[PDB]
Amino acid sequence: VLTQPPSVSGAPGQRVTISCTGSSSNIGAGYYVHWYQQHPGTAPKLLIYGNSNRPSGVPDRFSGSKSGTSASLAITGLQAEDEADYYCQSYDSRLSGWVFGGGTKLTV
Amino acid sequence: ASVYAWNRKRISNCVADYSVLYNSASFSTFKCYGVSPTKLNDLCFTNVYADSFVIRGDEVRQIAPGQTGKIADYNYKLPDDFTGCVIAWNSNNLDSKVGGNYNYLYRLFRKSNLKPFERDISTEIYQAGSTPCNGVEGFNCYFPLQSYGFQPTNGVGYQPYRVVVLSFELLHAPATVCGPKKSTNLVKNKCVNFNFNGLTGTGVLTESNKKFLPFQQFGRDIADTTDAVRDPQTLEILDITPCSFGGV
Amino acid sequence: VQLVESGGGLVQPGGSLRLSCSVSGFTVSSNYMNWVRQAPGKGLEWVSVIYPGGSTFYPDSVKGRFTISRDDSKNTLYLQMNSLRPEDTAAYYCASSRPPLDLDWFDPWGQGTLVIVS
Amino acid sequence: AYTNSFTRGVYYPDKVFRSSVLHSTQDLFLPFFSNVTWFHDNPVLPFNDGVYFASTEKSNIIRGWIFGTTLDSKTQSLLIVNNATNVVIKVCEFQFCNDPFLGVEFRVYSSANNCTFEYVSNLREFVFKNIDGYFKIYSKHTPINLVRDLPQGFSALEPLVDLPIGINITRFQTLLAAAYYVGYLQPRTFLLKYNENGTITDAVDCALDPLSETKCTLKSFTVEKGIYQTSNFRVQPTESIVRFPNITNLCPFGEVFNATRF
Ligand SMILES: *[C@@H]1O[C@H](CO)[C@@H](O[C@@H]2O[C@H](CO)[C@@H](O)[C@H](O)[C@H]2NC(C)=O)[C@H](O)[C@H]1NC(C)=O
Ligand SMILES: *[C@@H]1O[C@H](CO)[C@@H](O)[C@H](O)[C@H]1NC(C)=O
Ligand SMILES: *[C@@H]1O[C@H](CO)[C@@H](O)[C@H](O)[C@H]1NC(C)=O
Ligand SMILES: *[C@@H]1O[C@H](CO)[C@@H](O)[C@H](O)[C@H]1NC(C)=O
Ligand SMILES: *[C@@H]1O[C@H](CO)[C@@H](O)[C@H](O)[C@H]1NC(C)=O
Ligand SMILES: *[C@@H]1O[C@H](CO)[C@@H](O)[C@H](O)[C@H]1NC(C)=O
Ligand SMILES: *[C@@H]1O[C@H](CO)[C@@H](O)[C@H](O)[C@H]1NC(C)=O
Ligand SMILES: *[C@@H]1O[C@H](CO)[C@@H](O)[C@H](O)[C@H]1NC(C)=O
Repeated sequence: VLTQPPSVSGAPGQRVTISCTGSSSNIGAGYYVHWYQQHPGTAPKLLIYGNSNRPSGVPDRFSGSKSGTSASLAITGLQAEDEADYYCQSYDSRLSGWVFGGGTKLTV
Repeated sequence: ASVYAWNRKRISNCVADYSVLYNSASFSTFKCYGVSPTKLNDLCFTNVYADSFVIRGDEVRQIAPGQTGKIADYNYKLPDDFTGCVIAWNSNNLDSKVGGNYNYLYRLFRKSNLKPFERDISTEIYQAGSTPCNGVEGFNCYFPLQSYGFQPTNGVGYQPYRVVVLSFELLHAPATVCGPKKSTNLVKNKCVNFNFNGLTGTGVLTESNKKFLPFQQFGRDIADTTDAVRDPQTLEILDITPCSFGGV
Repeated sequence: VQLVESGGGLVQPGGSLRLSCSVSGFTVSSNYMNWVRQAPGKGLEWVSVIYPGGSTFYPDSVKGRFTISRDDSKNTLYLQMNSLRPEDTAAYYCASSRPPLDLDWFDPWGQGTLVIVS
Repeated sequence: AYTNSFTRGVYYPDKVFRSSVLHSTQDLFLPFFSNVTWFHDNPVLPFNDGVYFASTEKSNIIRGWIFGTTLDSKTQSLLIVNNATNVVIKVCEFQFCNDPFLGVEFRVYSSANNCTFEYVSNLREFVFKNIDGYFKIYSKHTPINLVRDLPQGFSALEPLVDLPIGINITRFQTLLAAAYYVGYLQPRTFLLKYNENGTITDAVDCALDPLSETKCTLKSFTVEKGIYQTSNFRVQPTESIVRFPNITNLCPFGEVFNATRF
């Protein structure tokens, strides 16, 4: 399991990001970091797929970059759309697991 | 070729110099199934099929009998009794492009798994649901193939690797593909254990004064005993004299 | 498309559940499918990976216990958990259709199945 | 038309040197004095154990052959084209014309898919046989001093190639851009007379007559004065006679099927 920060706190408006350091087979989690904006009490909803890429419906906040054994899940223009629980996933060791990191409950 | 559309070359009627492939260090994977990697030169087969494709590092483990996954099940499936050796090497500095090299594609979606050495190259838009796609992408309408984003900044697991699988097929046939053959120095005027092509025995070899016809490989006397051979290399005719023996 | 999970809830310890993971839009037979479990305060680990050809990979979470499946006739998946370990107290997730040069790995998630397994 | 094959059609059974010895061997050979067909057309002909071919062309009109079974792309077939200085031997799933020929241009087949093998390297004689996967071709080129005949001389055909191709040859057809002869081989035993230089100088067809039969028994090319036992006469059966007793005491099936009450 990749080392993810326990929590993210802030009020909306200040530029912020959710860094996630985890080798996950290296390759910045294989550019395979599945970032999900999980609502509190609701099933996880993927925010950005293919970390550098923005999936359909991704907010203007949506951003993502991976370096070496580390990742940078960024949301720009902190607004109400950001307050959610975040989850990152990658293949287990070097497999096709789609295992999950530490999880980031971003709470405002 | 793309792994979804691998290029099968049939190797036949030739000398398979496996010692070069075995001895060199250019390969990162060399998994031989049914044969010994150091005895490959001595195994003669009817057909050798060279399956050339590119897969990702994490998928090299999938190029084997019994493996599963998006490539193993929907792109390139090997039989459980596959005979041959799988050879692959890291090609990061050859295929990757700065903006991403997307010229290599693999099949991700298929109605069913491939048969051994089955090559399915259809480009019909895959209908995942019950709504006909009619050439239009949308909900439950996904293209069955996807490209690889091969880039020089990708991690090793996402770097391209070039894989060549040499499939060994033995059919009810003469078996025309074999490795190089061993040869030794000629010893004259001494008892040796000799093997000239398929003619074996023990005896003393001397220069012959016999003249063979251009197509005759060995001489035989009136008692079906070999008494002369042509040297397979230098076209010298050699007489075979039995080793001296007798009662004491 | 709509994926509604069913069968989750309260079941006595040790048993098996023939839960069903309904899916609409994309007839669930020929997409690379994955099933994962995620307890409260816990993360989602791929309990099973139902390859569309038929192959199933259960890397970490599930261990010989849970079977991922689909009902071909109704285009709705079935989420078998049987012989659940006391460790199986968790919720289910069963959606995998990646896209809408890319990666496209485990994009969507359905309504989910919440199960209390003591 | 037919002619007398005389003593033609012998070839070296194997690649073995023999000096001043009479060697007895059984193989597929063209019978001595066999009845062989004289062709002046090119129909499809059957191929049994093997085919003997000879031609006496001065313009080299006949320069190819078709061998196979279906000859229609359903199965593998062998196509040989000898133009000028380059002979092409090819085994492919050929789709042949219903009346194949060569021009003076190549119109032999309309397609030649899934090729498996390729090799490039007066009176002309050839033997074509496919034994255990090897297609063996023998040839000889000699002077000709007859205008419309098959000289009553003797030459042994030498091995040329041994293509390791798993081909079933049951029918064949010639390829032409002249006259040629086609005969068939049979599994007879021949006594081959080798010279001191390893060549074949004469031969006896062991089934030709009682005198030739005697030669094989003594394994000599000269038969001395006397009486020799050469064979064993056996009268063969002409019919098959099987007999069993009169069929009597038949089973009362009528009492059950034709019963008055069921
Ligand atoms: C029952 O009777 C019928 C006819 O009365 C039999 O059929 C005859 O069988 C005989 C052989 O026994 C033939 O020679 C006749 O030509 C048949 N005629 C007809 C019209 O079928 C029948 O075989 C009888 N049952 C048994 C068991 O013999
Ligand atoms: C075998 O190789 C040697 C190498 O010098 C060459 O001299 C010889 O001619 C070759 N043999 C044949 C039969 O060509
Ligand atoms: C060929 O066969 C015919 C009849 O079938 C026969 O009359 C003729 O003599 C035969 N030819 C030879 C050379 O015996
Ligand atoms: C004979 O045919 C082959 C192929 O059919 C061709 O390559 C060759 O050049 C031809 N011969 C000549 C003398 O051109
Ligand atoms: C090509 O030849 C092989 C055998 O050499 C055969 O198995 C295969 O079916 C052939 N392909 C076609 C399209 O006929
Ligand atoms: C020869 O033909 C038979 C049937 O006609 C077939 O079973 C066999 O495999 C064929 N073999 C070759 C080498 O053509
Ligand atoms: C046999 O070969 C020798 C060459 O050493 C030659 O002198 C002799 O005349 C030949 N004899 C025949 C019958 O060809
Ligand atoms: C069989 O029938 C024949 C008349 O066809 C008769 O002569 C003979 O005796 C019968 N056999 C027996 C064993 O009665």
